[PDB]
Amino acid sequence: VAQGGAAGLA
Amino acid sequence: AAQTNAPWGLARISSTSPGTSTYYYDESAGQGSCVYVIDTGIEASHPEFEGRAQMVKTYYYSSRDGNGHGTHCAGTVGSRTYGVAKKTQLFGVKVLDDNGSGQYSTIIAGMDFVASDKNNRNCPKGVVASLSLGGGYSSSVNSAAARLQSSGVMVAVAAGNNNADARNYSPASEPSVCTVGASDRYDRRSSFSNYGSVLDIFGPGTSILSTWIGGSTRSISGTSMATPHVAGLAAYLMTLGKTTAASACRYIADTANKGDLSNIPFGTVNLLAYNNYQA
Ligand SMILES: [Ca+2]
Ligand SMILES: [Ca+2]
Repeated sequence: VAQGGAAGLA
Repeated sequence: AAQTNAPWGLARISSTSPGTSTYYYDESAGQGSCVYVIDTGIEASHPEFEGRAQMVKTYYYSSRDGNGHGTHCAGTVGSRTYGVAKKTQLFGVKVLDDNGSGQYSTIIAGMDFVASDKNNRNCPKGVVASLSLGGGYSSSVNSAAARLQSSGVMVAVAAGNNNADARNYSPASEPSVCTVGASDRYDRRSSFSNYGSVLDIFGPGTSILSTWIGGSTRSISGTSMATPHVAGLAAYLMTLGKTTAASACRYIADTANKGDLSNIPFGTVNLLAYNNYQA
């Protein structure tokens, strides 16, 4: 997903 | 062409072994392709983009990245120092707010917006979509990414930062997009990276240095720093003429470095994106 740099899709 | 002293994952993308520091790539550098980064937004004014980045849509009052996250991702794709595709064209679609969250309906809408927007955008070499986003399993979210892939867009999506099977996570589990897991400096799957038979490829996702808001830079980890690496590899590969939106994921896996990764669960591919450029 979002905020500050990180990642997702889960 | 050779970028000396390149961030680790760039060099890792042009090498067969770990511990290298130079990034090797064709000087065409993804010119003529366009990458839509769906997210928090993109700081288009970042000099690392050189007038090649651009806000194309918001679902909010502001079309700016007030998080940073989108900018970081868009920089691994195409910034000049941190980017895989150093001359590609970058388009911003703000479906995530400044905290870095968004509802499903708005991120489905943003996927559907690109489907149509790309027809009136000058991208002669092809169009890619990078989705460093995701959440619980959703059949509408998987459907939307399937349509986007189906419209002729190479769709790369994050596996999920849960260290569990990516099958229970929304765009991730869509079998038709290119689902990206993360790896570290030492050729191990990143500890937080999801796995599962749904993944197609792994990219560098740990301690990934890129652009940040405020004309600056920042280093962060996640399946989200891994996605844009394979997103920029596609645009670069598509601009080389080697593959196209429809065949791209298959071609990247078929040419990946195989069996190099450790800590890979059984049933998960052991493939790491590779640009195949020896000098
Ligand atoms: Ca797939
Ligand atoms: Ca590689």
